[PDB]
Amino acid sequence: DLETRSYKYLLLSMVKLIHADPKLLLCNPRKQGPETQGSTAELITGLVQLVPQSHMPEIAQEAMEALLVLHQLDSIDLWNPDAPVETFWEISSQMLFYICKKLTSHQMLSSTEILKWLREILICRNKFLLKNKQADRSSGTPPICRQAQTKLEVALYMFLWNPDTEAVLVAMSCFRHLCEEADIRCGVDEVSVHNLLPNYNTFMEFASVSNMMSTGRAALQKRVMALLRRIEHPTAGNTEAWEDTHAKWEQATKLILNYPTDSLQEWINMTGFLCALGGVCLQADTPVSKFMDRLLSLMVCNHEKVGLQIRTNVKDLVGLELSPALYPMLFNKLKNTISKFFDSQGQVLLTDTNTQFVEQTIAIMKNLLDNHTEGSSEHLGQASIETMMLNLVRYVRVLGNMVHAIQIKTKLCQLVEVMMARRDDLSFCQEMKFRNKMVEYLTDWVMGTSNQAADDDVKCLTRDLDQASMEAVVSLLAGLPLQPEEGDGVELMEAKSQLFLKYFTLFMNLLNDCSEVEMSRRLASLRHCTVLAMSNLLNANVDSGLMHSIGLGYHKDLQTRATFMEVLTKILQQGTEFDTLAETVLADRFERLVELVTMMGDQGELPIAMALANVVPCSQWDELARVLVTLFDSRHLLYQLLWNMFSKEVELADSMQTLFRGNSLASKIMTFCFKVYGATYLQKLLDPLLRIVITSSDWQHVSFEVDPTRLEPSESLEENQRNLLQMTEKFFHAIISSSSEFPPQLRSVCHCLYQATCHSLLNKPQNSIGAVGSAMFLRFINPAIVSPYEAGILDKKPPPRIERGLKLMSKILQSIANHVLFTKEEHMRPFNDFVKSNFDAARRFFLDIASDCPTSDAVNHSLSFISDGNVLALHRLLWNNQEKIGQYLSSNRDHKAVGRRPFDKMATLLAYLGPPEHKPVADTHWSSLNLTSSKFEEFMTRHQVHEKEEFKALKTLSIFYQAGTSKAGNPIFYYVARRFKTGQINGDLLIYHVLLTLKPYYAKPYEIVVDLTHTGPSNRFKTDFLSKWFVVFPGFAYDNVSAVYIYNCNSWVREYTKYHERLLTGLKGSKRLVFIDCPGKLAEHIEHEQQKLPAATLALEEDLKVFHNALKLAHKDTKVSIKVGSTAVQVTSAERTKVLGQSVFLNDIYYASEIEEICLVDENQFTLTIANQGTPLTFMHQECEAIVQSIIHIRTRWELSQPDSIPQHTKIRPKDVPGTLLNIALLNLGSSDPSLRSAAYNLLCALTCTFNLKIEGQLLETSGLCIPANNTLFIVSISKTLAANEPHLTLEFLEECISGFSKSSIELKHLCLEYMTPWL
Amino acid sequence: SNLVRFCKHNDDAKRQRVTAILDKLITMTINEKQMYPSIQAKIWGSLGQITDLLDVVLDSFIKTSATGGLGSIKAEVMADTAVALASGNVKLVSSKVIGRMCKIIDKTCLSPTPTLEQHLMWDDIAILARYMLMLSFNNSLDVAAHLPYLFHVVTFLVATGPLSLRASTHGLVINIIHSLCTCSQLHFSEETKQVLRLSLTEFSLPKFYLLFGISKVKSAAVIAFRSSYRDRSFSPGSYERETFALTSLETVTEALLEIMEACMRDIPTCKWLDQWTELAQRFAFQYNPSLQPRALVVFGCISKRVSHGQIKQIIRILSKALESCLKGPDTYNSQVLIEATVIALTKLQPLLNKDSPLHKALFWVAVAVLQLDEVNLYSAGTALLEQNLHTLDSLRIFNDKSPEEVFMAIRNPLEWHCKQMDHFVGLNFNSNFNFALVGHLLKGYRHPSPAIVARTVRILHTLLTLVNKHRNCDKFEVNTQSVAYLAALLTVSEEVRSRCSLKHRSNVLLDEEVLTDPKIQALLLTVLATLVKYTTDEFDQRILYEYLAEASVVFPKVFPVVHNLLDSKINTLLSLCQDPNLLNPIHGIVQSVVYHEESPPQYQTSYLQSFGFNGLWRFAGPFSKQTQIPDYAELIVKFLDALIDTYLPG
Ligand SMILES: CCCCCCCCCCCCCCCCCC(=O)O[C@@H](COC(=O)CCCCCCCCCCCCCCC)COP(=O)(O)OCCN
Ligand SMILES: [Zn+2]
Repeated sequence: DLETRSYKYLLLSMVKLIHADPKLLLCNPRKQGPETQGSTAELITGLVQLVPQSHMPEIAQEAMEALLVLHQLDSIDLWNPDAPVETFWEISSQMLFYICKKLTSHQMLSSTEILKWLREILICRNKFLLKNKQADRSSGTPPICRQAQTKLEVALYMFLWNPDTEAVLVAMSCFRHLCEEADIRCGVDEVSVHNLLPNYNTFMEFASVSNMMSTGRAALQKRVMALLRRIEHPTAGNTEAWEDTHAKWEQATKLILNYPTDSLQEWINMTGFLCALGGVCLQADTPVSKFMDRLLSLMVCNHEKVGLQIRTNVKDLVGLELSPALYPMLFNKLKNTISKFFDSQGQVLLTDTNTQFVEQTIAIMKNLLDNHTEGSSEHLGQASIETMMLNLVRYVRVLGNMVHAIQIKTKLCQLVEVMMARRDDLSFCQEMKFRNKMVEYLTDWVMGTSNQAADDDVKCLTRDLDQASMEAVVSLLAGLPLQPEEGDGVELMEAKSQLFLKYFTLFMNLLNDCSEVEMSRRLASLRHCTVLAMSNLLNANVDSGLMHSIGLGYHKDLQTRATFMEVLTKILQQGTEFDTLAETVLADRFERLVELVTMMGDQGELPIAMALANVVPCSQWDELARVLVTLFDSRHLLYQLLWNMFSKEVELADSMQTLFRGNSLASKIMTFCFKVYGATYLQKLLDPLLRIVITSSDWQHVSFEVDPTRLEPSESLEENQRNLLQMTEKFFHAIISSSSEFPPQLRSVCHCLYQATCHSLLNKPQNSIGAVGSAMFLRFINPAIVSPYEAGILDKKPPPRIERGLKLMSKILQSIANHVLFTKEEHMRPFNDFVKSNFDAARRFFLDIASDCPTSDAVNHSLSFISDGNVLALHRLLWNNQEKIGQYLSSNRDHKAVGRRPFDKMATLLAYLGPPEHKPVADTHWSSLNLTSSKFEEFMTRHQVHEKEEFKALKTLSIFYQAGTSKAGNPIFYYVARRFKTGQINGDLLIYHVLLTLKPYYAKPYEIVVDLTHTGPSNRFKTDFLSKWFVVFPGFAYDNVSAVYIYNCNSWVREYTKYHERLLTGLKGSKRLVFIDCPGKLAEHIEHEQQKLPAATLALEEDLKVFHNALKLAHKDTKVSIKVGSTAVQVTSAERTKVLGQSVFLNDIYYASEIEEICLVDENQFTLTIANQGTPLTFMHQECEAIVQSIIHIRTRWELSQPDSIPQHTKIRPKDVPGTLLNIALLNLGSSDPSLRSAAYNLLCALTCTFNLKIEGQLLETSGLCIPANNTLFIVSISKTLAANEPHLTLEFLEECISGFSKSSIELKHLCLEYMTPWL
Repeated sequence: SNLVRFCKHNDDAKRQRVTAILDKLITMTINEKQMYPSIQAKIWGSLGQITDLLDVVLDSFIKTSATGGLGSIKAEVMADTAVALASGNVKLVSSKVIGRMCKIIDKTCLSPTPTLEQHLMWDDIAILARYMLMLSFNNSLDVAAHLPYLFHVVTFLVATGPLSLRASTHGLVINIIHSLCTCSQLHFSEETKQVLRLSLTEFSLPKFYLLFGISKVKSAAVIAFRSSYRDRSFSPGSYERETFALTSLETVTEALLEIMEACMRDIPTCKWLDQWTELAQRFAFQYNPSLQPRALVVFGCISKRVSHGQIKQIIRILSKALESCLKGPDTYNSQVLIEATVIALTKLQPLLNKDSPLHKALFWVAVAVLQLDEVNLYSAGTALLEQNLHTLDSLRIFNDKSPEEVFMAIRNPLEWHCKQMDHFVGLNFNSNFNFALVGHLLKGYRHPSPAIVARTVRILHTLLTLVNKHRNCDKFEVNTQSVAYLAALLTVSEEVRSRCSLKHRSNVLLDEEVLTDPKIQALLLTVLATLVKYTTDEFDQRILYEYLAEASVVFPKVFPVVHNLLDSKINTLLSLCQDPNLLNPIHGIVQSVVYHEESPPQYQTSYLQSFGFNGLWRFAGPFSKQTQIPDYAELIVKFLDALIDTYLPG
């Protein structure tokens, strides 16, 4: 009994003796025997095994102090005087390896106490490393040092989720000592600090948060899980801490569930931790995939004991905490689980579990989409959320009616509203076909006056359900053209009008019930929404729904009438066609906007840009970067922006280079600059060299390897070394020579950095060029060389043996910039000789670019392009953040009144322009700056475009088909402009089809002929979709364009080119562009009997009578030759026109069926108005009736050909009814509601300018005018003057005036008499 | 259509008949609501085209409206009827409704009243205002000839009256600008028309809705007009009426002036600006407690020339306002005639002769106002001081002399009056100028408005850059002259804190090599104590206590004159403070006191009263809630009178 107790007392005393003096027991070392361990090692192992005992807490406490005295600098030498810097690391490292594995193994009572001692040991061993490195670097890193460095990290992560607050706070602090050791081992930051410890930058943040006030575990976990979400680079420590704690989590779950609060709180912490850091372990059956399924099988956890709390928390975490790198996997699993609810034949099955699982799937999606977090945007694009949403409504659709199921419907309606605020972030395969269906399904649930029939006030919630539904429908309809499902063939035009009438009546019926005479806030809000819904419906599609809406002019609600005219006013100001109407009206209207943004703040302050930077949320930093760079370049002030933006970042953080490579608003500016302009420069330069190494037989097969371990005996080392050096010279010489070809933009970019560092040096033999040269080369030139295939330079991935040479080439080249010889790199030391000569040469290349004038007074390019597309986004951005940007301006600028300073100017102008218009829909898939030919090909290949059955349709349409060969023998392709509709099909599938056909042959030179016969605005490419063609293709194929032939061009095409000139400037004066002025030329250059132009085009054949020397009377007269074809009329101009610097003759073609109007005003000249062409076409011929006779003959023949011409019309546009609108304006300009009159005056202003009406006074459109009530003589002088000057409107005006007489009241009836008489 | 002859029938009592006929027609319009659109076109539309008959017809409208009242149905309808009448002769009805407005206002002098709403003729103005509102649209008020007279009346109505009449004045302005853009008599170039359209937008921003006093109103038009104006009379309520601030009228009066100048560039030999000036100048120098304050803030904002004779009147209208305040119990009435005098002077100084003595004598008027302890006067007082220094620089008066030399030189002739003022206020300017001009500027930190706190900081910066430049000492050197301005900027300016750092963490404040005078180092400690007695902020107390702990050791002998100021607050901090950062400096103070306390005190607490500065700590206190004249202003009245006599003999 006491004998055992005696030993403990003796053992405790001995340990304290070592604490007092460690040299007493360290004298006369035994030294490590070849077959036995030494004496100092055996002593340490004895003390270590007492720390985690917990059977003898007093001894364990002392053992910590004893081992902490043997680590002081004084006592380190005594371990082994023979070699003090080799035995230490071996002994000390194994101590960490033993102890760390114990903490991870399981929880211990003193777990929070061993950690405080373990921190000190790290501090001590850092000190001994510092001095040893100082004295002699020679410091060794045996496998144990690596095998124990890992396990140290694996034991600092799994402590982050420990429940005790003190443990986690200490653990975060211990990351400093893990980083500070990195600097000692390698002074140079980039080489090792970001290579030995890849996630070095994030670790530094742990320290800052730890130095913060203590708070409950819930508050702390939020910051901890945030930091764990930014671990970008996988590492052995990360990839093993996730799995080690995954096993504990899985088994812990079984105990909680199987058993029929502290236990739960531990479970919650492990889950939150285990998700935020999931992204590292990413990359079929896998540990990560098994985590999700087990997670989803808990959202429906029905457990009487603790079921409620589990579901309440899994919803909270998966929503607000998941790592943005796991969204693409969450959706896929989520969609499949839903898909198995609809059995074959599409009948929903209600099991009361799926009901619970959909009610959760709605809450998870809402939180996930609602939160804007860093990096989320890049990942949302990959997945397609369409198919899941549609299936989701169907299940809720059949759920039935009850107090419970109504609440589910409510939230589902709220989700769709949040899902339409991120529509730009998400990706849609078919937006139109999807957004229409949701409108179809949702309108069903809107039922008014159903709570009175139900006779239960408990179901007042139905008022909320109707209130919620409209809010969703309003967001959906913003910019949505209607499209009917092609269940039957009833003609497209007639189907849409029928569809429009279906919705308009629905809203109108709902509108009458909301009348107050027939809760006031409820009706006030609901009525307000139901009117905004109609406004969005009309704007998108006026042609098919303007007639159905005219009845709103005389509505019974004066408020409703007021709104209708406001929306009606906007339509007139917009242009029915392109009309160069934004080129004039929008260009001038938004001209001032850039001047405000480009406000040259004194001494380069630029308050608008600088202020806009900080205030804008980080999510849109992508959009903000592109807009600023593009805009300032147009103004020739790019240098100014860079100096201001970089200076704050560089001066703020002396580590200038490091931050720029890091993620931030300033950083992203560089990325855009290099990528947008660099791409062309790199590919043009590197490409010729790549052919030589990859394909030339002279190079044949050789290994660019000098690794003795991998060195193959077959090849001589000398041969490889000399060849690799010779190849490097080829690349190096090319880079230095091509100094001129450097784009101006980067030249300016380098200068600003040069001035920044040079100014940075002044305040602080470092060479500014040295840092610049290494920086530019490392981030711009180096990446392309290593992997040209990914950059898109090379179609096919280089063979691995060729790949190795490029990799080694980069290292040699990079060393030249730093003027660093090969240290501990004997592998490449023989090459060190070569770099010596080229050190001076590299300097010259850097200086030339860095020698550009700080102010480019001499270097000038006054391009001053309009940049129409960019401006719209800029105005859109300002409107959203109008308030918040003001607050930033408000804080400063007190020295001078802001009346002449940004905030005053911003508010005035921004209000003046009014709200921005809604964005149009997107035909193409979601795409971002990070796009290249390799990326596009992989994405489409992974998609199953082959069997879509819409890809197949392109084959039938015969668009871009290969046709035989040419005189030179090159294959020919024919692209048909007619066959492509603007939006009816996704625009990416067209590119994939074209790319697929050209892939086999585009390597060799090829000739392409494009047929633009009968081109119209219907078949067109938008600005955004057009840009992809320049980038999607690999790029080397562009050079293989042997020749281009254009046939049957028309004026409309020329007009398009003028508007999109900037993008097509590259093709300006293009040698490859050859224009077929007449049919008799193409057959000569092309192989006759091989050309396969469209049969329909040839069917016209231009084989009818020619009325030579007909003159097109217009603003300018151009001789036009008219051919009256059998089925159409072709107008061929006889005067050459300049298109892209090449002369050509335009040949407009008018199909006979399209000839609605044929008026022969006189034998000298005839009138030919055509559908939606505005002013008719007038020409002069000596015998007009001879021509018109045939045209009437042609049209009359078609009338017989067509099945039913009598059914037509029932379609109108604002230009068609000048009279009708004039009536409602005048009638409502005397109403009794003050607001209504103000709207009427504005409508009159926007109606007297579009149609160039002549009135006596001048009218200006504004808001807020206070008009007098007695407007009984003003509208009796406007009416009189118009009738005198514009009599032709009599028939239109008089008919409508009568129709409003009946609807108006007694008091207004007398007014109609007053201004009606002058017209008779 | 035949009453032309009868209206001037030799006053044979037949003229009395036509007015009965006209009065009968007016009653038909009020009752026959359904036939309204047809009566206006026939009866009034045609009857208003007889020039000779306009004068009598228009007169009858005013009488009918008068009886009903401001919101009565009868008066409301005649306003609409006037629109049709004016279509025939815009040039005659417009120039006759305006002529009555300008004459009613000019008769308010006979029986002055504290406010317009309390004047007897208030109703006559109110109804006449609605006529101008309706006639504003579509240029039925001839702007091309009456623009001067319309702005003149706009300024006297902004933000006065019931919420209906306040929304009307906003509508009136929005229509006058609109008529300018769409008038054919004037030929505005395409450059000018851009200016007008931007101004048209500004007045509809929520910034100006506050200035006119109709904030919390979504739209002005809706309130201005009432739909059921024929059936029932207006029903005003919520008699609570916001206040009006003479600084707001500056923004309005300067926004309008911008529009007028733009037009004057095109119209050759225009007379608008000279007609507007005369109207303002007539009310400026005439006693009317209801219009004089508003007519002075407008005279200064627009005038282009000022003479000695005019300046004497402005400074002697300030003399009488002070006298009235103390004599009678009506204070707020006459506390706005002073705040308006200072704002006027703030605008007219840079137009002076450039060599008059008054360019320098307006530095003691600014000082004499800060001594009255009122938030509104104090805010207006600094605005004069800030610009007075700015003006003198452009005239290069500080080239070879120091502020003390300049301002103290023009104070010698009337020193006898000044000396007594310094005795009571508890500050002296002869003993130490650079510290007396800083007690007055230490109260600014206690102002509620965060926009005046910035102004005082800027004022200190400019004074600092002027004393050093006289010595050519880098603008931040520490000397006897430039030490008061560094203690004041210590807690707000980073450059002063960094460039002058505490030794016991360039040069360090509290240097004993240069600060070797007991008097110049006794003041420097009360300034630091003063800033902490009233300040309440962790960052401010931290920095100021660290500089006091070091003061205990560097200046052991003079430190005990700062006990009573620190006595009360320190005692509480020791008991309850729980801040390691803020508790360290306090302990260092306690230890130093006991160590130094071993000999008779060289200087008692009353050492400052010996040479004048006994009231420095009181003058930096918070603004009194019980707003009252300090009652020693009886000397400021005598001081000002001597100033006029000495430099403006006549
Ligand atoms: C890059 C092409 C841009 C224009 C594309 C227009 C859209 C139709 C193109 C034809 C459809 C079939 C696929 C064609 C793929 C190959 C295009 C090609 O050869 O591109 C090169 C040559 O381009 C051409 O020859 C295109 C000539 C097209 C016809 C002339 C333009 C006006 C008429 C067509 C307008 C668009 C269609 C009708 C709607 C307005 C570009 O040379 P680069 O040096 O600029 O390369 C980029 C390096 N950074
Ligand atoms: Zn797709």
